[PDB]
Amino acid sequence: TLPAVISRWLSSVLPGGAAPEVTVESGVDSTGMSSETIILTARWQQDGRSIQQKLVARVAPAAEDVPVFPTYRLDHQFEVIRLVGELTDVPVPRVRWIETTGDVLGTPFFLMDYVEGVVPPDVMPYTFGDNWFADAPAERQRQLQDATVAALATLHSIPNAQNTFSFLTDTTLHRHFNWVRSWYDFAVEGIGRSPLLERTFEWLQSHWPDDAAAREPVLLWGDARVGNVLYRDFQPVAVLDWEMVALGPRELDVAWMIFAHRVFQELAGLATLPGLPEVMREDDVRATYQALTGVELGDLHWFYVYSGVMWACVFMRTGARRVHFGEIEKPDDVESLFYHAGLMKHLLGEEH
Ligand SMILES: Nc1ncnc2c1ncn2[C@@H]1O[C@H](COP(=O)(O)OP(=O)(O)OP(=O)(O)O)[C@@H](O)[C@H]1O
Ligand SMILES: [Ca+2]
Ligand SMILES: [Ca+2]
Ligand SMILES: [Mg+2]
Ligand SMILES: [Mg+2]
Repeated sequence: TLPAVISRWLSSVLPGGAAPEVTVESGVDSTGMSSETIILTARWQQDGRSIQQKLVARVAPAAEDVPVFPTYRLDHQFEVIRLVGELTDVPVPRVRWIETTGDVLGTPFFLMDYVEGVVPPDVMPYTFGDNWFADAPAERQRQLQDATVAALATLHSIPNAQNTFSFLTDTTLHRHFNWVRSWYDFAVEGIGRSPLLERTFEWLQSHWPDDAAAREPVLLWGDARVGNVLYRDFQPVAVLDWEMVALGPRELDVAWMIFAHRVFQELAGLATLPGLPEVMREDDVRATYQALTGVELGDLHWFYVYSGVMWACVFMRTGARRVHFGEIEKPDDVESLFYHAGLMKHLLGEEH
């Protein structure tokens, strides 16, 4: 049915007699969980020869699926990826079709071209070693890191960001912050409350980063991390996963990228592995970013704490879905799911 639909759209844009056939390459992750990103193969005839194209569909989840997010705007993700392609040389996939109604499949989706390359893995976290990124030479890992920071810098350098990306919206942080509170509330409905998150929201309110929030907002990638970039030869070839795209202070993206790797360092520590301590260090990342944009970054501390709430929110949703599908037993304290609770307790104990 996803394939039938793409086959149909294919029939409308290719020569008559193309007779396209679409099948699914990959509709689940490596743990057999159904995926929002679906890799498709399209085969057709042209001038008596076979053409074969891979296509990637991003589909909006149904309620029955236990969605991470309270709402979905794939149309926004579509337009941002398209605009990023038009206005920068940040590598992104070419977008092909958006169906915004949900009348065709049941739910909205968009279609992208396939980009070949490798991604530093989430399963197992790349900090666990035994993958192409963890096993590369220091120098090559650092070359990847700096290219990824450079892609970020380039996205943050797009002029008149709030004009160009206005469909995305006090300030942009205030608004982003109320969205995060909505997401938490959404997650509560599925797993129960976290006294830690609640105290953290009070903390974030009462220690607002005024200067950062009063500067000019930039386009924020969102889930800005190496696991959302396809790479060929340690250089980015597609920036993926724009579902948390927003307008906001540039610190959010930079903090997220650093913190993300911290979460995986922590996971590696708990599997008693050494991980990758020289990758994505705050000092290295700040220096590169600052060298490239000539822009001084605010203290990231508040934005680490904030990324920690957002990560906790993902874990609460991961948790709801795992218990819904019987795959794990409800933990009795939801905070047991937060690998990084320790990290956050220590950040909250700091004074900046
Ligand atoms: N345009 C594309 N071309 C080739 N492969 C892609 C493309 N988009 C996604 N993929 C494959 O699917 C994986 C998932 O992509 P993405 O991270 O955008 O999906 P997801 O559903 O949001 O996120 P997660 O991996 O966080 O669940 C990517 O690592 C990549 O292997
Ligand atoms: Ca371009
Ligand atoms: Ca203290
Ligand atoms: Mg992803
Ligand atoms: Mg995602």
